[PDB]
Amino acid sequence: VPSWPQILGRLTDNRDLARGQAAWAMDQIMTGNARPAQIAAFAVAMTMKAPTADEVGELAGVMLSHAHPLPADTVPDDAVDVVGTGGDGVNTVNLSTMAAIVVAAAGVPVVKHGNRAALSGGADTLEALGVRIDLGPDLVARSLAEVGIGFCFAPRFHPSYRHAAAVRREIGVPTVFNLLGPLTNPARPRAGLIGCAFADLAEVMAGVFAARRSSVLVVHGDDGLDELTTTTTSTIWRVAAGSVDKLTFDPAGFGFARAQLDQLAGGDAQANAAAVRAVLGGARGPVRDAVVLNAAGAIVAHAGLSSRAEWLPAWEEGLRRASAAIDTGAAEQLLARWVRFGRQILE
Amino acid sequence: PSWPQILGRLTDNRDLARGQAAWAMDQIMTGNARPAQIAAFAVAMTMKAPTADEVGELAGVMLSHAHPLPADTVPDDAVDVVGTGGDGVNTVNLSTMAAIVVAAAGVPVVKHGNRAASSLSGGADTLEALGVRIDLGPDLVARSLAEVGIGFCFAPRFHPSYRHAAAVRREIGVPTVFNLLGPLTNPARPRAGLIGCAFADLAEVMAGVFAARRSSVLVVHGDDGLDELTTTTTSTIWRVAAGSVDKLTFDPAGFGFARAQLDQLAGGDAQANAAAVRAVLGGARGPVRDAVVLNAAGAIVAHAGLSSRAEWLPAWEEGLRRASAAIDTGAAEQLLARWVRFGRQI
Ligand SMILES: O=P(O)(O)OC[C@H]1O[C@H](OP(=O)(O)OP(=O)(O)O)[C@H](O)[C@@H]1O
Ligand SMILES: O=P(O)(O)OC[C@H]1O[C@H](OP(=O)(O)OP(=O)(O)O)[C@H](O)[C@@H]1O
Ligand SMILES: Nc1c(F)cccc1C(=O)O
Ligand SMILES: Nc1c(F)cccc1C(=O)O
Ligand SMILES: [Mg+2]
Ligand SMILES: [Mg+2]
Ligand SMILES: [Mg+2]
Ligand SMILES: [Mg+2]
Repeated sequence: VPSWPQILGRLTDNRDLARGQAAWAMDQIMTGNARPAQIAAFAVAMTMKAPTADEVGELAGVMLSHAHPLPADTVPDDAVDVVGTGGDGVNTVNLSTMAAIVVAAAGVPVVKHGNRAALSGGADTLEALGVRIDLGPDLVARSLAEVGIGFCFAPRFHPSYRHAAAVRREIGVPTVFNLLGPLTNPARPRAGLIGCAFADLAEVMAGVFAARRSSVLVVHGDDGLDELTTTTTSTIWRVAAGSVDKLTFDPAGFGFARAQLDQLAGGDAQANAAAVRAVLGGARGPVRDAVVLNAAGAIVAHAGLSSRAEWLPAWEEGLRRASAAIDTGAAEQLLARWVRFGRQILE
Repeated sequence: PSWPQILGRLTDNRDLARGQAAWAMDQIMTGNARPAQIAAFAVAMTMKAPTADEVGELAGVMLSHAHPLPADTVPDDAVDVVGTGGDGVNTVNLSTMAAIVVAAAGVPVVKHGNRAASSLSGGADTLEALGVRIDLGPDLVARSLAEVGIGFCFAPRFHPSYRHAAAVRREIGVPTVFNLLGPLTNPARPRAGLIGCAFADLAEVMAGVFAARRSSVLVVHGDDGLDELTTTTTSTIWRVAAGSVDKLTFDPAGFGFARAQLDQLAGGDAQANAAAVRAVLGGARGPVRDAVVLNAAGAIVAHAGLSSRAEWLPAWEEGLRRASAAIDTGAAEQLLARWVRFGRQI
């Protein structure tokens, strides 16, 4: 007998939902049948109760069922995502976006799910670099084939999420909905480096990826970043073979100096675009270090699709590959090809 | 102050800073809060567990927007008999019947009330079915009180600015902190009350709110879940007076009441619950009468806590004698007839 009073009452009683209940709520939300008050009540109550992997998997699966897919056979079986929840409140340079370009230039297909900022988000910085972010399925697929990277603009691919997105903006507070972006990449890559700004939810995210048998590293810098940080240690939930394994990660062990958080600070889209250019041009410093680290992490997750290689050697090769992709010019070249691809669409 | 700040604080499981609940409630009451913001606030405050101070801000803000009764029309010793509802049992209208009995005993009653939310017939629905006019404005409620000894303030008529919150309450269905506010926002502001709370955890908070007012109240929760003094088992009573609270366990067997079953108090539609009122006021004996008498006496005890040095036990004994006598002498039946007549001569 599924209804808002039943489901909200259950959450306010601090109980886990029965199977199917989160799915019912999400189909109400995605069909436009949930009133803004019902959407908001649900988002908040799920959050304060503490969502489970099963519940979030129901939310994400329903949401994915409403998303526009890419055309059949256009996403390589070994594509990776590099993306985070955002909401770390630190306003850094676009680490996930830089790492994605490096990863793709290392020869790993990247299909990025992303969006604007909620100063300058991945999407905004890409636009300032000349990249066309609002392409439909056919052209993302083409971009992926021809350039080795594509970008799925969330509003383009998840039109039915617009009711939920407006509630999110109205209430402001982070909720369980902040987890859905990384879990609803419409290209469904099976590997990724996934940042989570909320330490208490990284494990849940990992659990959802583990139920899908994805090869993923869910990461949270112990300084609060939804990225692998160089300012201190990070916690990594390693997902492979459908099991989650919690780990502490210290970059110092690979020879990385401790950086300060303000060394990674970003600005507007133009500032962040120049930061991307600096790093791809091979400039040394904390930003490159951070990009290389996150790129290596994605490469490590990609490796887990076809092996269970030892952790430390996987990382060493990951960092080497990331570093080479920059220093051979491959990463700077890939960004140029990507811009060129978007400019060809007109004719 | 902002919604992101206040909501973040609540989702972090922190009590709000002084003034923040008031800011939120005033946004809600002025129509400046989006329905999503109203719902988030209501749910987050509920799951955090509201404090007495926070609820006092909510109710106090809500009262600042209400229509008052005209000056000098509510006696100093008027009493309310009302609860949160939401007890899920769909009993007969015990508070409403108790209110009639209390007025018939000679205690001024200004009842706050509203239609049913989850039950089949709320107090207002039942009063309407009895022929009492529930839709009177401040002036005529004050007249009812002077001329009949009882008045009824219908929440939608006295709290028009609460309409945005009320609608969100309906849309989400789940009980929230807002369900506490009815009993705390009687627009006539009576200083005494028998106030039922269906939520064991929140009764204490409601008592706290009354403690900070100039009030003599019994906040009551039946240990079977009723938002009334129950006859099926003990009740917890938060006795409020002089700015403090005395929590105690109350057992009506001490006054010779037989233990009843919950099903014996079950109500039906407005016509059914109206028939139950007429039966009780006509002298019919049984579990329902017993519960009405018990709650009427509770109200009379709260009233005595205003200007009477009577101690707890003697007060109860007197309250029970008065409540029973109001029924048996026909006074309560007569008062209801008078209340209906009053309404028809307008
Ligand atoms: O505005 P916020 O809520 O803080 O989120 C900042 C960014 O983090 C996420 O992107 P992603 O990880 O793809 O991009 P980035 O790390 O390259 O910025 C999100 O889609 C935003 O672009
Ligand atoms: O439908 P529910 O949410 O359970 O509410 C039942 C009733 O409880 C409250 O009234 P009150 O204590 O005045 O009425 P009573 O005579 O029914 O006790 C409320 O105003 C409802 O009328
Ligand atoms: N942010 C959005 C999204 F992620 C999906 C669909 C719509 C929106 C939106 O802001 O309208
Ligand atoms: N229940 C209401 C109330 F208590 C105040 C204002 C409006 C309503 C309503 O039911 O719409
Ligand atoms: Mg990121
Ligand atoms: Mg980030
Ligand atoms: Mg009642
Ligand atoms: Mg009741």
